[PDB]
Amino acid sequence: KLVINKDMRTDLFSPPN
Amino acid sequence: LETILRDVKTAFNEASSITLYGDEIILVNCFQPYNHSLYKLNTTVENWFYNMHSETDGSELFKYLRTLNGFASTLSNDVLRSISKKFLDIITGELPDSMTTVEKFTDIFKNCLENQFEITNLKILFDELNSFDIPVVLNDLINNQMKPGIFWKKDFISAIKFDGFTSIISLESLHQLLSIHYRITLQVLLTFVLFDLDTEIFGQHISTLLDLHYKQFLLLNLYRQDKCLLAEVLLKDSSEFSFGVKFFNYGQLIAYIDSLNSNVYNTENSFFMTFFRSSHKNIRFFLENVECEVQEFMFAMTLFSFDQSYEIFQLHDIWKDLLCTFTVPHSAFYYQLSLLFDQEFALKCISKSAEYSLQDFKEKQHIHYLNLLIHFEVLDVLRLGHECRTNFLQLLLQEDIDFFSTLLRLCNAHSDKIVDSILSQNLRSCFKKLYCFRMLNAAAEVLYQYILMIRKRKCYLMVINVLSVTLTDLRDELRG
Amino acid sequence: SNQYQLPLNVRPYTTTWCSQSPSCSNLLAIGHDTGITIYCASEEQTPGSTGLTLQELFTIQTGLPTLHLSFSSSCSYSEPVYSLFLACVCQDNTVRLIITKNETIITQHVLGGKSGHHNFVNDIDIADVYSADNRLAEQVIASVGDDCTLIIWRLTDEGPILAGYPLSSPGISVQFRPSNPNQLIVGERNGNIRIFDWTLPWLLTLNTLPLVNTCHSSGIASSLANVRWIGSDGSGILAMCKSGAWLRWNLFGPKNLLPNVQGISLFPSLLGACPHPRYMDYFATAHSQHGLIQLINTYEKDSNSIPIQLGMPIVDFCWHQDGSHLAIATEGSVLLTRLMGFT
Amino acid sequence: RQQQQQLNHEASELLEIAHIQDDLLERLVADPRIPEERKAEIEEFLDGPIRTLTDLFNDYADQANYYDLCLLIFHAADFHNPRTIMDTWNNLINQSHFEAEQRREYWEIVQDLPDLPIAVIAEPPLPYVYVSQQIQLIAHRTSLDSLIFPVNSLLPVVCAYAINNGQDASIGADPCWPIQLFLNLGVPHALMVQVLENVLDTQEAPFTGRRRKLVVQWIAMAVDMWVREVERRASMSEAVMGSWVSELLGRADQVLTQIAGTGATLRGGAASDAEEIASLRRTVKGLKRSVDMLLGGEMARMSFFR
Repeated sequence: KLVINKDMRTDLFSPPN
Repeated sequence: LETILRDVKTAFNEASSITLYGDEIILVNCFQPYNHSLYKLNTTVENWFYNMHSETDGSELFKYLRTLNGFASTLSNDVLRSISKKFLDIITGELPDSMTTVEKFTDIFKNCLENQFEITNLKILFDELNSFDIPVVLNDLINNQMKPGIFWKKDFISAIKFDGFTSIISLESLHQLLSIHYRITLQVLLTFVLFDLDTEIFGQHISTLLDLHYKQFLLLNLYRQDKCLLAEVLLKDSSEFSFGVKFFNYGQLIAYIDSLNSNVYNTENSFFMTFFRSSHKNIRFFLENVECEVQEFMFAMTLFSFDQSYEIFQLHDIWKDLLCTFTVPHSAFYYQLSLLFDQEFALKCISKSAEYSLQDFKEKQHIHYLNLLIHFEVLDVLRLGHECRTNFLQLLLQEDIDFFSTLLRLCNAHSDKIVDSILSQNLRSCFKKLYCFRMLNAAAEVLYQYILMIRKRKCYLMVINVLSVTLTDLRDELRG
Repeated sequence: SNQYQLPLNVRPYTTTWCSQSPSCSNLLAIGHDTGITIYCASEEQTPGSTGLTLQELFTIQTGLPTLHLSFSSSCSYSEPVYSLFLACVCQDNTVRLIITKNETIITQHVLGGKSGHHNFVNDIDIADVYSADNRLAEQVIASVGDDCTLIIWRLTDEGPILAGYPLSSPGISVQFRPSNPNQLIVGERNGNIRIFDWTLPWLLTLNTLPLVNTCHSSGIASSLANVRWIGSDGSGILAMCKSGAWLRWNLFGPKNLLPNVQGISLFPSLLGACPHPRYMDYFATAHSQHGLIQLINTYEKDSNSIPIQLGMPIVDFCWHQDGSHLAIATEGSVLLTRLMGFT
Repeated sequence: RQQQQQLNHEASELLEIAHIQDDLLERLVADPRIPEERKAEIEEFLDGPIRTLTDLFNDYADQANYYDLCLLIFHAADFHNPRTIMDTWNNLINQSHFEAEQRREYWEIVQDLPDLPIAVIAEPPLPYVYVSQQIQLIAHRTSLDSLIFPVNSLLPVVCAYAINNGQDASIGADPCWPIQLFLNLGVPHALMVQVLENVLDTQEAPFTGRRRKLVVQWIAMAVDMWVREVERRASMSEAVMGSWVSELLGRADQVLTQIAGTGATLRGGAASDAEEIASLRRTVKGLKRSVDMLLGGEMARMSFFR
């Protein structure tokens, strides 16, 4: 079961908080 | 897209400030970087174009143009396009040179204009038209306003370095001028097809106009097809001004644009077709159009980049290959085409050339033909041909080896030295014995005996039948 | 739907019913890479779903591709023997008239080279013209091409008469007016639409380009796909753009100032519209690339009717004269499909 | 047996996903272009229970442009989407080509005296070699039976790359290298020729004009291997090919005749490939001969002694 969702992710190249 | 593009453009173009480029050039700088608007002083004709529904007064030529536009503006775009096309057709010969002018105009009328306008507006136009001294006004329009000046160089500051700004401003300005010219020229030509204007008196003007319209169309087409390329060919046209230009006032700018106009209306076509080839779709209109020996070959190579191409080429008589072919100058051409499409066109051309011709060339052609046929008889033909490079044939037959066997069987049936020996050797290189036997039709017997040195019975039997001492021996062996 | 296979090595280019001649209206021709094939449509018992089946009659070999195809009124049947007259375009850029008795080509006329079109030929059509005494006086073929030329080729009693006319742009379609062979219509790629009296400037020129409703922008390049007359007196003109935009004008009463009606197909129409032979307000258009066919009603009765969707590209299509059947050539076949509503 | 297989199947699928997740985590931690702050966050969410294939793709494999692992994910998920698959193949080819060019440049600077960019560890394979290494690594992991190897779409793309990036004789590569690759990988010979036929008929760029010369050379090489295979399989059984292959070679000969003619009349001078094409004609005829003999009866008599 795979579902691509380019819309809302988490910037892999920016730190958190 | 239409709407967003328009809005984005509009936004990008929001005005911010004025810059006086040069001494006197009005420039506006826009909100979006890399976006500027130049405001250009209009020429006479441009003033007429931009002020049809205004100019209280105006010269005779203006009033004439205004009335022509008064009629032409009631026609629709499809109609006008079909008329433009027909005017191209007169130059291209799609409307045969055999026809009289009156006949081409009649063709045009019936196909494009009949039932496509209000007779009331025709009457309005005819009436207004009768006030003008037409030869004089047309003279002034063609020979003064539209056909530009012979230059003894009038200082278009030669640019030392490419100036992208003046480049795009020049091209856009040229495009505006020629678009306006195009609309005028088309409206006048229109008046020439609608009314009984002596096709002899005005013969010169008509042919000039059809010549000018055509050039206009071409340029405008190229403009929207590939601006960069158009600019590049249009500035590498002028030698001393290869890099570009600088202008510091409106006179210098107008004069430069006019200069380019001259270039268009008068070495250009060749430089540009050449640069291009080194816009696929347009050059079709413009190889049907702009082509009408050299034009023939151009049409060929263009229509190839297939039936039309091959036909034209034969009837008459990537860049590196083309150069090589030109240096050679039929065989070379077909070989090149085949290589370039390597498909139907290719194969056909190659086969035709090979046929028309009939060590290196021969071998290559043969191999190509055989491969194409085996991919789509040919074997036997090529073989008998070459027989009438042996190792080459050995390799070809090596590739051949079921279809090959069938072909061989067919050849043997038809028959009922070197070739025979080569075949025997290849076969010697159940299945094997059978093939050997079939071909030799002693060799058969020898091979069978060697293999034998159910199966036994079959072999002995086959041997006995073929022979019909040996028989007695075989019988004794089978009985023992 | 019933499906009838074309021969395995036959690539179709064009499909047309012999509606032009009532004696032969069950004849179907497929122009392909080696000639023109003739089929017959018959009412089987079938189920009266598709109460119509296709019988392949024969194949006329020509040896080269056939791109456009038109029957003439001169077609006839005899017992059996078919007497055919076909106008078509070949790979050598010639325009030809081929006259046959069944598969055997008994006669052939060829117009080509420099005397012919000087570029690619985009369209052809044919009509029979009779004198006052009513013998066959002339057969007239009209054709348009990329050489900015329209050619009228008349074959008369004392022989051929050729005439060329210049165009402002490449000719992309041409069709004589129904019930009036004295008039015809020519289409230019640029959107110009010519009405022409060849017996004679030419009478009238409309244009679809500047008329696009622009409520929805039809786009930068809306090259004219097709213009066809509608009605049996040729009372109307229909034009269709590649974009799917279409427009209809009528020709009778009073004064006129704009096209009478306008719309847009759900999809692009590379092949253009094929107007219904019985219902003026209706025409068919294909999305040839995905193999769908939309049916459009000019007075908006339609509300997006797509009776036909194949899972394959459509090469060409045409109405059977009865108005309920459709013949469609795809890349490897021809389908006969019956829409129950039109019966 | 049913209860055993259902568990062996659940463990096989979860093990396939787990290996993907492990390959990701390792690569992300080691990647120089990933900030340390993010790596600790990646290690927290991937070094634990096994995640869904959606998350692995969206939150990690797609964000870091690890297109090879994206393809393995489309395989594990039975992902039916040819267009996305081919988009991922196109990105993987281009990414690898740019990386190989970069390493050859760094090398040429060492062999000339220059200094590399700071923090760059100093004869790396030509780009087409590193590209086909990437295709092999995936193929062995997915077994070629996957929907990430639609040869009808993937072979033309690889052939397109070879043309549009000069991975041909100019740099010392075998011009047939795309064909060699997919044959050794185990694509059946008939399927290769079948695709190559479609490449030659439709004339999609770059397979147009005189570059169809190269398409014909690929067909020649594929059919040649096919013939050798049939001859080998016949000797094997002593101890399919249709007429369409023969027709295909005839059309191929016509394409070569057309290309040579066009080459002889080119503006600037005749083409230099005259004898090169004459050779290809001979090879093609030889293959049509062999194929014609096999089709004609010599294929049903392969197990028989001659």
